[PDB]
Formats: sequence, C-alpha cells, structure tokens
Amino acid sequence: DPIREWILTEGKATQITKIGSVGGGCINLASHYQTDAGSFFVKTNRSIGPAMFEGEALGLEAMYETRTIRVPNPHKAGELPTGGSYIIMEFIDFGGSRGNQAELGRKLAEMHKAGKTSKGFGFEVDNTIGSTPQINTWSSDWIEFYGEKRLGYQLKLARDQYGDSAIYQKGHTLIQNMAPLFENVVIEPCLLHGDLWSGNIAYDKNNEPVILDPACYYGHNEADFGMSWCAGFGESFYNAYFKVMPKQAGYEKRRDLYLLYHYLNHYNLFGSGYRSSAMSIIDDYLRML
Amino acid sequence: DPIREWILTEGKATQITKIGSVGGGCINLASHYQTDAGSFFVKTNRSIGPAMFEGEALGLEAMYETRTIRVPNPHKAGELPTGGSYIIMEFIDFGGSRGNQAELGRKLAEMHKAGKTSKGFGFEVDNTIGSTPQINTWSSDWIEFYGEKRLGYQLKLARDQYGDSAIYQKGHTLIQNMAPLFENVVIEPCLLHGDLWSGNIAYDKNNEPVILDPACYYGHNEADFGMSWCAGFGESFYNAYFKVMPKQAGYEKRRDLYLLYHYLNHYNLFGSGYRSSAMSIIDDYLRML
Ligand SMILES: Nc1ncnc2c1ncn2[C@@H]1O[C@H](COP(=O)(O)OP(=O)(O)O)[C@@H](O)[C@H]1O
Ligand SMILES: Nc1ncnc2c1ncn2[C@@H]1O[C@H](COP(=O)(O)OP(=O)(O)O)[C@@H](O)[C@H]1O
Ligand SMILES: [Cl-]
Ligand SMILES: [Cl-]
Repeated sequence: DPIREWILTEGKATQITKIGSVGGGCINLASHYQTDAGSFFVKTNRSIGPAMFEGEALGLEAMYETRTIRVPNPHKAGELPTGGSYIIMEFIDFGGSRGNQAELGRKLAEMHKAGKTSKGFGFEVDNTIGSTPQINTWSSDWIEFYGEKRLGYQLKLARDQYGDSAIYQKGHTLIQNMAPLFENVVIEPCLLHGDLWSGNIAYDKNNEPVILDPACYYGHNEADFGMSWCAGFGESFYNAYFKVMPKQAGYEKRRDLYLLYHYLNHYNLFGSGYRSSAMSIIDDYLRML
Repeated sequence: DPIREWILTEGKATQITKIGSVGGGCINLASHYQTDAGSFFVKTNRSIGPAMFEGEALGLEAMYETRTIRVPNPHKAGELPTGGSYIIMEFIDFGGSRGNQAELGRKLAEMHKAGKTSKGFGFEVDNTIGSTPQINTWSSDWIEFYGEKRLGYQLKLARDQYGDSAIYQKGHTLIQNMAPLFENVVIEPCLLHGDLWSGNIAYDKNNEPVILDPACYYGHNEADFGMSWCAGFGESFYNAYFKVMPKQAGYEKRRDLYLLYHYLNHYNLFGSGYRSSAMSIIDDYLRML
C-alpha cells in the first residue's frame, strides 16, 4: 500500500483514523453498430441499473413527438443479462460545419411551445440530472414544484452529504420568500430538455440542431437556461428564442434562480468547489428580498 | 444479448459488419484521509498508468513555487502495485461563502507574471489535457510551438480518429497563414494553468481562489482563457487581470484561436458534436485572412 506507506513515513503520521471516498464510477460505452441495414447508436454501462437509460429513452421519445427540434429516435432501453443497462437509438451523423445559434433558439422555443400536458408540472417517470435523481411527481403550482422538488430536494441532499446545514437553512428562507420573483405571471407547463449545455448539442449534415442526453420534464420554459454558464448562448440565440416565446416580466431577475438548481447539483455531484457559486446566489436573493 | 437481438428482431438487419466504441473508462476515486498528523487528499485510478498523475504533480509544484495563487501542495504520485496510479496532495477545505472573482483574476495574472523560464515555450515533461497527450517540447518561437504542438497535433489526431481530412486541410491552411493574427508582438513565456474552467476553480475559508488539475506549460498568457466558454468569468475577472498584466495588440482578434485548441481537444475526446464549433472558428479566420 504505497499510499499508506507514504503517509506513515513521510507524511509524519502513525495512524490513519478515517477514509472517505467519492467518485470512481464508470463512464458509458458509446458504440456505432454497422449493419447491412444502416447504422444504430448504442450506449452500455455495466455498473448502472436500467432506470437511467429508461428515463433517457422516454425523454427522447417525448421531445421526438413534438416534431420540432431534431432528436435521435429512441428504439429500446433495458437491462443487460450480464449486468448493467443499455439503450439503442437512431444513429445521426454530426458535424455540420456552419452551425446555427439562431436556429437552435428558434427550434428550442418551438419545442417548449408545442410540448404540452394536462397533468401540470412534472413528468410521467422520475429520471436523473447527471446521476442525481430528479423527482417528477405531478404538481399544479410551479412555485410549489420548483421550491420542493427542485431546490428543496437538492438542499436536503447537500445537508445529508456534507452536513451543510447553513445552505439548507438559508436556502429554505429563499424558498419561503420566493413568490415576489415571479411577479404574478401565469406559467404554462412546457416540455423542457432539462440539461442543455454544449456537450448535449450538435449539428447534422443540413446544419440543423440536434439535442441529446435529456433530463426532461414539464416546467417553466425559462428553467431550460439553467445550464447556460457552459453553453455559449449568444444574442442571436435569445432573440430567435424570444421571437417564438416572448420574454416575461422578471425574466432577468429569475435567471440566477434557475442556475441555482444546477449549481446545487454540481456541488452535490462534484464537490464543495461549487458551494460558493450556489451560496453567492442564495445570499443575493435574500438581500434583494 | 438484447442489442444484437433487437438489431435483428426490429432492426431488420442480417449482418453486423463492425462495432466502433469510445468511452467506457472509469473516473478517479477521490479520498479524504484523516490521520493523527492532519488530513491528506488522495486520488486513485486502477485502470491508468502513472503518467497523468505525475504530470499533475509537476504542474502543481510549478504553480505552487510561484507563491501567488493558492494551489494544493503536491506530495507524491506513482503507480499502484495492484495496477493503476495515485497522487497524494494537501487537503484544503473548500466552501467559500461569497466566492471572489476579482481576486481570481488578480492572482492568476500574478502567476503569469511570476512564472518564468529560460528554456522557451514548453515544459519539463509532456503531460495531458484531459486524457489527451500534451506535447511540451521546448521551442523558442511561439507561433511555431502553438501551430505544431497544439493546433497541429490536435488536427492530426482528428484526421486519424474520424477520417476528417477536411478539418485537417483547412486547419493547416490556417496554421500556415497564422502570423498576421500576432501583429508582430513579442511574446514572453508565462506559466499557464492550461485547463482553467469552473470544475478546476474553488474557494477556501478566506474566500481566496484555489486552482486544481493543471495541464501546465510555458506559453502565451492569453492562451489561459481558452476554456472561458465553460468558466463563468465575470467582468470583474478581466478588470482585475488587466490591472496586473498589460493587454497586447490583437488580444480580441486572437481569442477564438485559443478557444480552438480546446474545441479540437473536446472534439477528439467527446465526439463530433464539437466539430462544428472548431470548423466555424477555422472558417472565420480563413475569411478574415
Ligand atoms: N486538494 C484538495 N483538497 C480537498 N478536496 C479536493 C482537493 N482536490 C479535489 N478535491 C475534491 O475532490 C473531488 C474530486 O476532485 P477533482 O479535482 O474533480 O479530481 P478529478 O479531476 O480526478 O475528478 C471533489 O469533491 C473536490 O472538491
Ligand atoms: N444519436 C447519436 N448518433 C450518433 N452519435 C451519437 C449519438 N448520441 C451520441 N453520440 C456520440 O456518442 C458519444 C457519446 O455520446 P454522449 O451523448 O456524450 O453519451 P454519454 O453522455 O452517455 O456518454 C459522442 O461521441 C457523441 O458524438
Ligand atoms: Cl459540466
Ligand atoms: Cl467541460
């Protein structure tokens, strides 16, 4: 044990009293299947059970049916007999050299607008945002849904993983004083991609946008910008977006509220380096409110 | 085997001629060791040989010795007898309450200014950017080093993995016509972090910045902004940076050229969804020139 060896000689220690470990998961295997009937795209993971790929399949299916922005047609998700899970979907040839930021904003807004539900805010099944569970139980009030099943779940999860009771308490003050940020606007459920950043966006041979790896649910359309800090969205993206889905009162005031969910998720997934970003946002809203 | 089964049940195929696979690795295990002599931070990976962690340790050490921006003090890297590799470094308690942008820009500019070398552009050893090798052979001309050992290496790799001879040819056209972007300015070698985005930045108990997981070398200071599209650099970041470091002519013109290296690396690591960002930048420069 060279780690133990170094720590007990050179590190000047005589006993190791605790070891806490995170990480270590295995990444998906991504495969191109070549057959006499064309290509298929397959992703396998021997360590993870089938729930994650099933939620992806149902997310791709719901966005595919709006018939707006191009997504891979999903074919099958399930369990590997050897252990693990898989998904099979349409193979798409990426790499459109021009790209089209305005086309992405237009097509995304068409998906928000066309994707409708009579059941309120939520989704048919729970799925995941990264590896974190995403709770999707149907609710009729957006402020109720987002405060409890989005911010509230992530805060409670950080209190349990890190004993971070400070962010848990300040966060729940925010959740309780949140309503003025919504300025009495009426909020219609929209089919959201749910995890929209650079790694999930591509362009096909006609230079049309394609989006991948969803964490779908029906929510406030503005929540789909909550990963924008890793997206490179320009003014041509937003102006093409707002042409189809016009900008609502309080849009600028709420941008941080929707980033906050993903900053909490990154904290809970990737460590306390992200805690300052989340805490900074919570402090400003408490001041502003 | 449901994948082969489905491809011949509902996929309507009769022979699978090839299966091309990427991904599938396992991520690092990250460990907090508590001892009677204080804490240590340890990363292990049972799959990988020690070259990546050894490059990380020497990068930390170089940044540590400038005595400017805070980085974990590295202790030891090496190979696990069971197979794989490890690194041991200083444990730091993350979780700054507000977080501090201007201080990040100040401290980073000070590191560029203090970190010097008599050997030219490059580094003591080759290391890696992500998992991709980063060639650090000492050179005395920056235009030459960046064109060959950064852009050119990435273009060759892209040609070999994807048969993308178009990006390779347009790429080498740009490299050969590159000099006007530099407007004859003299370029001093600066110690660069080399992979500076949100996941590699953190804040300690005094809300001072800490940077992690380097891909270091001595280069043009402006190349350290090549990951800014996933960094969330505020205006207070750049205002504090340019207080320490004088901005050189052509700075705005060259920003995409340094993003391009990372777009190519992301293309090579995570797939052709990133090819459009790289090609768009190469196309604009060929026009502009
Ligand atoms: N020097 C350090 N001290 C304490 N914690 C650290 C240190 N470096 C990283 N961490 C923590 O370890 C975890 C993963 O580390 P990271 O730098 O992402 O390694 P990798 O790039 O191999 O995943 C995160 O929770 C992060 O906050
Ligand atoms: N439907 C698809 N058709 C063709 N290639 C795809 C498709 N979806 C993803 N890819 C490619 O597969 C690789 C991994 O895909 P990604 O969506 O990142 O999966 P994951 O995030 O589960 O690893 C990338 O190279 C990407 O270009
Ligand atoms: Cl990310
Ligand atoms: Cl990234």
